[PDB]
Amino acid sequence: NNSVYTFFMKSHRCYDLIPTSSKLVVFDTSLQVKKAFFALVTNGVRAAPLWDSKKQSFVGMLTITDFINILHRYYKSALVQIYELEEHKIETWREVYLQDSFKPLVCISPNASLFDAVSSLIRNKIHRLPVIDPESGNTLYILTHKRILKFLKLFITEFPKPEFMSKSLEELQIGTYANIAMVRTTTPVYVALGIFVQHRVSALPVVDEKGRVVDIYSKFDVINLAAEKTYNNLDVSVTKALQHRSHYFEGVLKCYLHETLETIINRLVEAEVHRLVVVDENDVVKGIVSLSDILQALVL
Amino acid sequence: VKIGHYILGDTLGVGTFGKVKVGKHELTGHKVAVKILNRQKIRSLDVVGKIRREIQNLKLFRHPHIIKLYQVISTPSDIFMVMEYVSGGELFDYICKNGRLDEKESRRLFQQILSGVDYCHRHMVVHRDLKPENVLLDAHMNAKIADFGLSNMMSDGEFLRTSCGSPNYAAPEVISGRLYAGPEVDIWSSGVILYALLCGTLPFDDDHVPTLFKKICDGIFYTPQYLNPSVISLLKHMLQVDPMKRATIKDIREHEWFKQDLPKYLFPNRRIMNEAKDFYSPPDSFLDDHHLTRPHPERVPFLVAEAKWHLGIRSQSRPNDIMAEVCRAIKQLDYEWKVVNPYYLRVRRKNPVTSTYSKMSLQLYQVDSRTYLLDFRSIDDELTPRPGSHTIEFFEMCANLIKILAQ
Amino acid sequence: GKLVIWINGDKGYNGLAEVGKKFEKDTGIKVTVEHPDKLEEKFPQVAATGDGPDIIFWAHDRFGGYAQSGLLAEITPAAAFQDKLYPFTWDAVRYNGKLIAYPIAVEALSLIYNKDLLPNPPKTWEEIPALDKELKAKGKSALMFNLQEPYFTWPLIAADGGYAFKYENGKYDIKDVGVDNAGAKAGLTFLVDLIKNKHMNADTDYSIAEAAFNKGETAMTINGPWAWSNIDTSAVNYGVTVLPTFKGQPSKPFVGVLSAGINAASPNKELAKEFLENYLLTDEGLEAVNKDKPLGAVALKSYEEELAKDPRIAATMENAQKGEIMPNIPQMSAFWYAVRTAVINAASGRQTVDEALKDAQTNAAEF
Amino acid sequence: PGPYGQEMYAFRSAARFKSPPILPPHLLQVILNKDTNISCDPALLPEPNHVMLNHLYALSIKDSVMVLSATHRYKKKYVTTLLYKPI
Ligand SMILES: Nc1ncnc2c1ncn2[C@@H]1O[C@H](COP(=O)(O)OP(=O)(O)OP(=O)(O)O)[C@@H](O)[C@H]1O
Ligand SMILES: Nc1ncnc2c1ncn2[C@@H]1O[C@H](COP(=O)(O)OP(=O)(O)O)[C@@H](O)[C@H]1O
Ligand SMILES: Nc1ncnc2c1ncn2[C@@H]1O[C@H](COP(=O)(O)O)[C@@H](O)[C@H]1O
Ligand SMILES: OC[C@H]1O[C@H](O[C@H]2[C@H](O)[C@@H](O)[C@@H](O)O[C@@H]2CO)[C@H](O)[C@@H](O)[C@@H]1O
Repeated sequence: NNSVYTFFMKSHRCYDLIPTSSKLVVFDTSLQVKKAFFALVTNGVRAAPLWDSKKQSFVGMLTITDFINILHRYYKSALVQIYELEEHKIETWREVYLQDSFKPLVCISPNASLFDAVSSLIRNKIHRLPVIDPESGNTLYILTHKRILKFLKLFITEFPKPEFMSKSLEELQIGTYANIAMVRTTTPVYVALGIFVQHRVSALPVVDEKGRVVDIYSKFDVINLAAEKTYNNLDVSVTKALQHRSHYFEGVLKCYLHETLETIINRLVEAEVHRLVVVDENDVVKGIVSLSDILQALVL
Repeated sequence: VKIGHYILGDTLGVGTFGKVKVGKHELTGHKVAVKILNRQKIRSLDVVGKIRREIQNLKLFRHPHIIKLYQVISTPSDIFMVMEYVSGGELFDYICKNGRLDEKESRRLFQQILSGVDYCHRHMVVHRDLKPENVLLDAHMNAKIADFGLSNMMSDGEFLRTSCGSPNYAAPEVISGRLYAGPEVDIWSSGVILYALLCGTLPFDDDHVPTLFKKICDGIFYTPQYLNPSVISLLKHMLQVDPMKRATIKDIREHEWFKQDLPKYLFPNRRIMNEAKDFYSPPDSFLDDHHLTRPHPERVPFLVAEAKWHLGIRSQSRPNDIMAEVCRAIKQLDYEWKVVNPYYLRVRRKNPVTSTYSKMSLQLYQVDSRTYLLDFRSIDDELTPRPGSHTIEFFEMCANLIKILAQ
Repeated sequence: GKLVIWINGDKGYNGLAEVGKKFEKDTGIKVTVEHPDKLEEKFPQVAATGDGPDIIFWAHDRFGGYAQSGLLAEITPAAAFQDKLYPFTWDAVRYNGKLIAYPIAVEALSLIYNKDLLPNPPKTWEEIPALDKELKAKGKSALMFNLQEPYFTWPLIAADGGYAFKYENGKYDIKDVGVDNAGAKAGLTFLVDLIKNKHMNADTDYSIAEAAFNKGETAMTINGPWAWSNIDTSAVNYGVTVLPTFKGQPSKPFVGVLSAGINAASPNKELAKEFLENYLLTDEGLEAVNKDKPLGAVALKSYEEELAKDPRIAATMENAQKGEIMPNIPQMSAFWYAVRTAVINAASGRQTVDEALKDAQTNAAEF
Repeated sequence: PGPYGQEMYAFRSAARFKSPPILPPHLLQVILNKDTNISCDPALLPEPNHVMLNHLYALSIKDSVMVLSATHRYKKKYVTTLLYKPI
């Protein structure tokens, strides 16, 4: 089990993980929110390290979870209240947001091992882990779960493949199987956002009257509101919001409990998604797996 | 002369700086080529660093088609560089002696050469002067590149001002005193060499020197029926007068003619990244016959729901006027400068929170007769691991400038 | 408008200035004097282009390669001046039938020995390692000279029967190479047996021997007429005697001549080179010898009768009679650098004695 | 090794009539305005040229904020850093 994976993640450093040429942005704390948000769709990136001009350090990170938080927390009506949050600032939301708890910015040197990176990932429950060189002080890349799992599966070869392939997904008991948070396809976005902010969930697979997953509602999908200027109205359902790509998506990416973990991770790196909803012949949703759970299993 | 075991033979040539001779080992009879740089003659000129930036470089280089510097021995009489000596002599005497060459030979040689000059480009050196008289041949009649006197060192984000070399083989851009990058002038001298290796005659030839520059700056050249159109294409695209439309080592690599009959011992964690990580150039043929594509999941709302990056600051005014305005505003900002050239500055600030210092360079350009451009270039820090961001301190210095310069 | 004169570091700038003051008062122009290190390489850099200084002070021999280049100026002798001033010195400065240099001083090396300690000076090279064997019981040393310059070291190498060049007649063979012979083998082998037996330190250069001699830490060094001005500041009572012989055959010190060679300038008069300089030589040369340093070997009999009263001058004479005048040909320059490289390679362990001699012969043949 | 006459005050203009340097066309080639592939990644970029790296590529100031970027080199890795900083 841990004979080959832990060794492979301790011997290789984070430097090799970084791609050759990439585009990265950073934000200032004096900037306003809505500006940076409208910018995040035009630039194609969803995350940015915050830089405060006065403190001369990296104060934090800006992801789409912050977008979701500010949208849910400050929302009264759907057409005449939207004034207040337009003029809001990044450092002002930073100051009011850390009234409840003080969570600083975490970073890892790219010379350190991959094991320490995925250790920071799990132990702080953060998907976006910057790498900052100690000498130059520059923020090279933002490490992600998806990259590390694609690099684990693609690199491995049949002669170093473990003996752990034989066990099936069911019997191994990996994932959250008890409390599956769901929403209906006629429920608005607002409640899904509530469920996002209150729980630790990364997406919701929407269900019909029977309980068959026809689509999914991701925390990344919400930026299309800020792209098509439809963030004003949150009363509409998630079917109205996902209608934009109804001509484009192929289908629901899903696996079973009787398949092998090999084929599951290969269809996961081949579809490049965050999860595979496990269903049955009925298509009722028993449990949801995550990338983070797979990484946690791999490290130990 | 003799240093260790070599008795000099016959004088080969006059060389760039000093003459070159042939050593001969006293017991086995090995033949080396010894470059004699006369001490007096190079100390007269200021070139004493230009030789250094050759000596530094040629100590590292090892390539089977590049002439390998063995050792450099310095003594108050003169400087000695020992290199491998080949029997076949210079290329222009085989061009002369054999006239025009067929495709198999010219091809093979051009591949060996191009592979050399790639190997050089990658290690951040560019040798300006390319001509058959600077490149030799061995007993196996391969391609050897000898003369490296007129070379230079490639620095990060630094163009080249010095234009030298043969009058026929000098690039169209360098003859008009223009700043230029190292790879394309080499590629263009490669392409005129390749032309010479096929027809026998120079592509741009004339006795009158001003007419020659005009003929170089013009893109027209003779295209015989001696060879297939693939090479004609490859030359037209390789010898383009526009450096933006001039091919690169890649662009030549994936060309049809070039691939044919190519032994692979020319081009050599890096390879793991190359294969699997990169998959994670647009093909023209695939686009025409395929209407189905698989978009990355991060992009999929953008091409369903569907920005011009300027070079820098442009203000149309007098050069001295704008530079005086800039030197007044950088002083108003209480920072400090030095000037090397009247249009060049090296400026630095001190960190307010730490005791460290950050630097950068300013060079004013001209986009055209009506408008100028003011460029902003960053630098490196040699030694200390500083707990601060170079890139951000640079951007903030540039911002604090541009704010006072606009408003 | 300003005359720059580069001078060697052993020379004194103040003495030259005192001689120049009389000319300076009449002219009204002041002369700057500097001493740049390694003046061997500093003159032919600017001489090939005509830059920088005006007058160079240096030995005559390395002008015979400057002249072969064509850099040096040309002068013509005068019948009424050449005969009266000097009987024979013209021979030494006559290149291709034309004078190229002004002979100033006949110079030769000599032994400068302590009188209070080691009261009797040696006269042979064969009792010097036995005098060091005797003096390494008291804590002193016999001979400690510069082993980096071959001007001092040659007369020990060439004393056993090793000759680079024969000048019995004008004819000579360029093909024949003669420094790997028996004499030079025994003399380099005997100096490597002097270094290996811990008699002589192989790290002393000109500076170390000059600081050890100006302070009186070494009893003997072969330097010349300079350091006597520094012995007068030292307590050591001293004498000047003939260089030691070897197997009966005396040592052969080379005969340098300090010369002043005009450097290139954009205007150059032809009359100034000969007519003006001849008048200067009579006054500039006579006064310099009288004021500071007695050279003792001058070609004017009037001030020779006064200088032949010093027995140190007759010791320099009795050296210079037993020696060999240096050929003025330029290849002797390419000989000088050969010999220096014989004496630093055998002493550093990079090369053996046989290898050093073979290397010197190859340098003569192949340069 | 170039001499410069006066620093505190401007004594006289340069003796040369014209000394402007003309922009080479290698800094006009911007990598951000290049449209990347749809299928690979919005984050990645094609490989830039070693010359144009250290120079600064400023986006036009639109709404009271500055928008600047630079491509910084590392050992075997290139990165493009964008900063949006308000005035
Ligand atoms: N199980 C699934 N079934 C159907 N569609 C899915 C599934 N998982 C993800 N998707 C679709 O894939 C898209 C991207 O999902 P994902 O969260 O993996 O992207 P991401 O958040 O950009 O990646 P990362 O988690 O690395 O940031 C979403 O728009 C979603 O519609
Ligand atoms: N490196 C970090 N250090 C501290 N907090 C972070 C970091 N990255 C993100 N956060 C915070 O954690 C929340 C969730 O971030 P993350 O899980 O990385 O992105 P996402 O939720 O979009 O996957 C964000 O609201 C952000 O404020
Ligand atoms: N939609 C979900 N329903 C239930 N649990 C989830 C869901 N999404 C994520 N989790 C859990 O949250 C943990 C980390 O979440 P994440 O990092 O966002 O993948 C995992 O261990 C999961 O069990
Ligand atoms: O040692 C080589 C050197 O010997 C002589 O140089 C003498 C010079 O003549 C003196 O004036 C004084 O400077 O001491 C020098 C030796 O250190 C030769 O004249 C010279 O050509 C030769 O290089």
